[PDB]
Parts: sequence; structure tokens; C-alpha cells
Amino acid sequence: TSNDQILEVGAVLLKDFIYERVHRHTVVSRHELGGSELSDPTHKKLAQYLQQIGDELDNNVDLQRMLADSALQPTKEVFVKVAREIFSDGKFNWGRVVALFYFASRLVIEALLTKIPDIIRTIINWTLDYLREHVINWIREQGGWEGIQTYFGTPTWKTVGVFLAGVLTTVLVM
Repeated sequence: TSNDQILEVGAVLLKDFIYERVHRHTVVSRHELGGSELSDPTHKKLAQYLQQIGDELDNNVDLQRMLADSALQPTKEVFVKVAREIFSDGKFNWGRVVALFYFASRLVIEALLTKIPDIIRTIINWTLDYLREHVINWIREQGGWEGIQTYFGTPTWKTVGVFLAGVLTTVLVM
């Protein structure tokens, strides 16, 4: 319910997001990442939600083959090139933010794998800084970390309406 609070909530979600991605994948501790385990129910439930999207993405083999490209490295120029490309058209939506989250979590995993744990807070701050400088007025226009399940759910909600209407056509007209 404020720019500072939206980013502070983003930080706690991003940290917990990367922790669980590494956790169910090499170990990194919440304290290493700069976060505490969520206590807020709203945060905990959105965190549980973000995790299911991460699992859907893990099961995209073509995504995984890209992330395994040797060019995918836990480095400033990789982060900046990718972050900018995610958002470059200005048509923001919650899939853009999640894709940045998921991409960040993989840089952290690669920093673990390549034995440079010391950059992990830096990866985190790259990601928070980009949100702070470019994405936070958008999120505020959503009223906070709100609208997430509206955005991912609407397209399939609509197919229910189209399905029911076809049932009714079949049954009331024919």
C-alpha cells in the first residue's frame, strides 16, 4: 500500500522464492539471501502460488535447454540483457514479473553451481533495483501484489463461460 512497502514485500517474496527454488532443486540459507521465513498468511499463500508457477516452468524442456546454454551465466551483463528484454515493450503484466523472478532464481542456482555464492545478494539486488527503477509504478497501479491470480486465471475462466454457453445452446435451442 506504498511504493516502499510494495518493494519491501517484493523483496521478501523474491528471497523466499529463490530459497524454495534452490531448496527443492547445493544449499542457500534465507539469511544468506537476506530474508526471514514468511509469517504473513497472505505472503505465505502468494509464495505458495509463485512456487507452482516455478514448477510449471521447470517442466518446460525448451526453457531448460536455454538456461543450460553456456552463455547463461550469473553475471551483470547476462542479468541486464535479459531483464531489459523481458520488459522492453513496456506492456507489463504479472507474467513479466514472474519471468524475472524465475530468471533470477536460476542465476542464484548457477552462482551456487559455479562456486560463487558471494554474488547472490548482488543478483538479488540487480532484480530488486530493476523493479524499483522500472516496474514499481506499474505494480502500484495494480494496488500492490494484487491481481496476480486474476491475470493467470482470467483466460481459462473465459473458456468456462464459452463452455456453459455452448451447453445452453445445445440444450435450450436444440
